[PDB]
Amino acid sequence: NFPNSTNLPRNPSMADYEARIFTFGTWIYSVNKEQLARAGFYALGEGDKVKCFHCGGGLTDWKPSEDPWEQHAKWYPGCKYLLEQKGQEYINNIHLTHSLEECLVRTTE
Amino acid sequence: NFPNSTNLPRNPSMADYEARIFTFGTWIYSVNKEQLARAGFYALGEGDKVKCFHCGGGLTDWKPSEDPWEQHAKWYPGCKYLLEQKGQEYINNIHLTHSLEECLVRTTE
Amino acid sequence: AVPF
Amino acid sequence: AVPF
Ligand SMILES: [Zn+2]
Ligand SMILES: [Zn+2]
Repeated sequence: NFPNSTNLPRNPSMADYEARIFTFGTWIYSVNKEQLARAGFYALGEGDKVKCFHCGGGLTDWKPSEDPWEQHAKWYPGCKYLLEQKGQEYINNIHLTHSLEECLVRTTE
Repeated sequence: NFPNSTNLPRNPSMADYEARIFTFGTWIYSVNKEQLARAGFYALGEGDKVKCFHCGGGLTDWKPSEDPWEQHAKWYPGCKYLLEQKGQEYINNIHLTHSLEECLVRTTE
Repeated sequence: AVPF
Repeated sequence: AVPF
C-alpha cells in the first residue's frame, strides 16, 4: 500500500478531467488544453501556469511543441497519477533519454 | 500493411506456447523454461540454445540471472512478437540503458 | 517547460 | 546471453 502523501491528491476538487478542462476556458496558449487536462494539469489563471491535481507540481513557460505528459514526467517523475496513466517504462524512459544527453554533452567537458 | 515477413513468423509450428515448452523437456539449464517459452523461445536441443519462433533470433550461453524478455530485446529489438508482447517503451528502455552505460564508460576513453 |  |  501507498502512503500518506502519494495515494492522496493535493487538490481532490480537480481529480476529474472535466473539472480541469473548465479551467482552460480562455487558453490563449500554444500548448493544447485538452492535452494538458488529460495529463492531469489544470490552469491557475496566471499565464500558462498549470499544476497537477495530484503531485501538485507546477509548470510554466510551455513551448509550442511540448507534450504535457513528457514535461510532467520530466520534472515530476514521482507522481502516482502519472505512473497509473503512463506506466514505468515511460517515466524511466523520459528520464533515461535525458541522462543520456547529459552524458553525450559531457564529451564537450 | 506492416509487412510480408514481419507479419509472418519464421517458424509457425512454434507459435503456440504449448508447442514451445515441450521442446524444453530436459532443461538442465539455470534459466527458467516457462519464461523462455513465454518470451517466444524454444529449444533446439543443442545445449541451452533457443530460438524465437517469430523473428527467429537465437540465444545461448545464458547466465543464471538473465531474463528471457530482456535479452530478447537486448538483441532482437525488431521482433514483432516482442513489440506486441512487451510494447515500445520496453524495447527502447533496454536499448537506452545500454547506450547510457556505453557513454558513461566512454569517459574512461 | 519550467517548474514553479 | 549471446546470439548465434
Ligand atoms: Zn503529477
Ligand atoms: Zn523475436
